[PDB]
Amino acid sequence: HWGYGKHNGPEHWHKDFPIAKGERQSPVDIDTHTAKYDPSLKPLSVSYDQATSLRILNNGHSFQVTFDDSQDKAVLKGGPLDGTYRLLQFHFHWGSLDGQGSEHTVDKKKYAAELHLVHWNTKYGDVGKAVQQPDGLAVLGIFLKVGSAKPGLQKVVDVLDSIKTEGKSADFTNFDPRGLLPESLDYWTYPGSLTTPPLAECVTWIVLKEPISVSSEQVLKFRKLNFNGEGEPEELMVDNWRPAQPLKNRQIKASFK
Ligand SMILES: CC1=CC(=O)NS(=O)(=O)O1
Ligand SMILES: CC1=CC(=O)NS(=O)(=O)O1
Ligand SMILES: CC1=CC(=O)NS(=O)(=O)O1
Ligand SMILES: [Zn+2]
Repeated sequence: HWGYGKHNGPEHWHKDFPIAKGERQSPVDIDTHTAKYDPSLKPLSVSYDQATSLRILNNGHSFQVTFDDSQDKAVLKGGPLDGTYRLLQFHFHWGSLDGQGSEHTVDKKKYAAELHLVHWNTKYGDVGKAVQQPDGLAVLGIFLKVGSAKPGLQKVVDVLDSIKTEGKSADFTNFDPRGLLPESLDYWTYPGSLTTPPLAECVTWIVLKEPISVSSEQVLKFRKLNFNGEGEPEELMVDNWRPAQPLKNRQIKASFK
């Protein structure tokens, strides 16, 4: 089974998931000087006021907070998107040290972590159908740097001890994902893929230019999670990021000059 170790990590994924070597794989390096400002790009519409969080879960590769997506409650629209995308879950990728952990990079710079808010296109009815479509998903990616604490992240960090190992979940109701957003919604966008198996090429990527700052104590608690299940040899959940993939025949567009 795939993971992030020496013998099952990203360099191995193509054997079970040959699309790993495909034409629109993610993440990528964002070369800021080559990204083209596109004046036709609309502002992002992030409508999270009625979000209903449900559970927080250690899924063996990250931890995720899952939302009620049976209704248009927390939706992404505008920007490069046509139609309405429902928020299903968010999760993070992070490093063993602050100098790595993000999946996307900016002029080769790695951030300490990266937040992914995963949304699916309501015209396909459910996320399983959406992942089979080139415009099925929209992922809002947000970089994390280490500095001041993010108060809106603390409720997440404080419950992680209850989902330390693979397969553990806990109630995580009444969490407001608006507390994870930076001030600016300036973004880069490009067509890409899921960054874990099945690596489906179904994602419109929307990567925010402005990172959020989190404290060293907050990211240190990420790094205490376990890849392993309870009772198994403890392998810290760190460096659960896929490296940048070839851009190939794609252009990254910027919403901002
Ligand atoms: C480092 C590592 C990565 C992973 O994903 N699973 S594992 O528990 O085998 O060890
Ligand atoms: C993931 C996790 C985070 C924490 O804060 N304490 S713990 O080491 O029990 O497990
Ligand atoms: C489901 C999914 C898997 C992952 O790890 N990152 S992502 O933003 O591509 O969305
Ligand atoms: Zn992700």
